[PDB]
Amino acid sequence: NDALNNIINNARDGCVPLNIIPLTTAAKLMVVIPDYNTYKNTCDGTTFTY
Amino acid sequence: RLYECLYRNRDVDTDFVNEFYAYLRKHFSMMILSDDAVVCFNSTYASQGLVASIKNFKSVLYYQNNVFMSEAKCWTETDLTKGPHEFCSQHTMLVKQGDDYVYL
Amino acid sequence: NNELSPVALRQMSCAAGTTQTACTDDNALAYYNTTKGGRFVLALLSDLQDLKWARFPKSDGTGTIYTELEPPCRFVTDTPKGPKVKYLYFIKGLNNLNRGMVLGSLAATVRLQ
Amino acid sequence: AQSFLNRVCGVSAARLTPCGTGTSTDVVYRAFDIYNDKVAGFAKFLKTNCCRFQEKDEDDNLIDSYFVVKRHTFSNYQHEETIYNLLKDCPAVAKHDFFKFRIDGDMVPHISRQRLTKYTMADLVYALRHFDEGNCDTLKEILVTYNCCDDDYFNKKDWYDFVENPDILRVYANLGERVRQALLKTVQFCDAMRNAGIVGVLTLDNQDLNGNWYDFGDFIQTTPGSGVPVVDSYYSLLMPILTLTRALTAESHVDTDLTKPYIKWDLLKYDFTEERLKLFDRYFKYWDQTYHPNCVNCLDDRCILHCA
Ligand SMILES: Nc1nc2c(ncn2[C@@H]2O[C@H](COP(=O)(O)OP(=O)(O)NP(=O)(O)O)[C@@H](O)[C@H]2O)c(=O)[nH]1
Repeated sequence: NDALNNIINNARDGCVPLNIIPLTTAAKLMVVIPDYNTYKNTCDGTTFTY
Repeated sequence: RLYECLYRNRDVDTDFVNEFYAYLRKHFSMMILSDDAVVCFNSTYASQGLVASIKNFKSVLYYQNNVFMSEAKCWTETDLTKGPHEFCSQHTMLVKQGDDYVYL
Repeated sequence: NNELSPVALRQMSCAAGTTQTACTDDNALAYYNTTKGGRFVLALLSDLQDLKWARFPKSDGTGTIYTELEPPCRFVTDTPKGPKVKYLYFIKGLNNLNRGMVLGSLAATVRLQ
Repeated sequence: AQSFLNRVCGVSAARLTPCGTGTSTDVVYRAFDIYNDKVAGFAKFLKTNCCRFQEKDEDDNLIDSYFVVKRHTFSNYQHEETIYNLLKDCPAVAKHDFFKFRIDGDMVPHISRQRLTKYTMADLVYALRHFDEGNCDTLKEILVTYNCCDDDYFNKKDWYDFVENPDILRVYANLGERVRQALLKTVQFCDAMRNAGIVGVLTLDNQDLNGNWYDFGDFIQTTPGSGVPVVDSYYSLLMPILTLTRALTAESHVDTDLTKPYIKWDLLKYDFTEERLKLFDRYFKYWDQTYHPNCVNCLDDRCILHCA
């Protein structure tokens, strides 16, 4: 309830699209990769950004 | 009048719509299931492009459905004593039962 | 050879005004278009400087409908009346093409300066 | 005979080599949108009265820029002179050039349009909306002349498919800028003509691919300030192409320019009921029907479909 309540208050009258709530207020990302060459670009090193 | 009612008028003209629909049922009788169709269309008209033969169908699909209906899955029968080549995955045969001829 | 329009139609006479039932008896130059779904008035042309409302009864008589006119369109016509500063109007709800036939016929077979 | 070429080259670029056969017209095979009291439709007719000249750059190699001079009657000549001299100010008008020339013993009037393109937009719309892989030459010429693809790409079989070879999307996506520029120039022409008091109907077989306009032979004049563009056939025919060549993708950029990063919209914004109105006002200004973005306000089903 911290991040969600913080970000809803930023809206015009508390209405935001659903497709962004897990994009900002989710604490666990899960990435699925088909093959090594595709793994190279995204999940490089031990930490990555997205 | 088709061009008139298409790109000039603004509201529906029931008289012309009924006229065109009667024409369509006169020269383009259809029988429709859920995307599987059979058409008994006039020949001497379609030969000179007054009812769509097959290439108008191909062009319409190409520009309004974003697919390409290749002309290898589209049958065409030049005779009528044998029914449609394939409808609902049932070939049609003309047979003599009882005393008359029926389609099975 | 996309043409504006051939075989157009012509005028009727009806009352107009600036507010509600301002129809004295008849003050306008309505332009008819006798469609098979009823006679369709098209345009207006009055020497009165502005008007807002006009009213032409239907084919039943009991049904008289009030119509709402354009802002002014001003020009002069050279006719047996000599100099004639007229003011032309249409009916709102009118698409561009109807202005097309009305103006095309008026400028093709009538005189203006 | 030969003085005709030098006369056609008025004040610019005498590098012309006629594609016809001298001082006679050439027959071409293009599309039209004709409706005059007898016959309507939208199909491929046969044009006959066009003496076509081609301009070529230095090293004397051909380049896409033509001189389409047309011969017709006398009344059309003076009517076009009046209307063109009225509409000369607008930037979106192909620079006409009039003269009177003799052939055998007749003082035949000429009209000399300048710097046009090979294929007018009607040809693009037709040849893309009436596809037939057995006979598609105009589409290939248009696609290879504008650096979209190269002629070696047309050997990869099933090149026109949308299921297999999905790269045809990117191939078609190279005409978007041209289409958008043409739309903007049409808007400019509509504004200029409405200001200059002219009345007529626009057509797809006038605006060549660059954007220039011509053929004022059907318009008539009125008092300035009360002109009107009849535009229903134009957009109603160009509509299915606008989302196949993706001409609106140039708007998802910070300055309407394909050399800049995408606009970073705020995530929380969801209304978006003003950008749609702005775009519809800038591109489709004269489309004569109310457009309400929020489809809830629509009157009845027909308007719902038209706004969707
Ligand atoms: N610009 C251009 N037009 C070409 C060419 N080949 C054929 N055309 C066609 O030839 C015509 C030239 O323009 P024009 O004749 O003035 O158009 P129009 O609508 O037929 N004139 P009008 O309305 O008076 O009958 C157009 O229809 C155009 O599509 C070409 O190489 N360049």
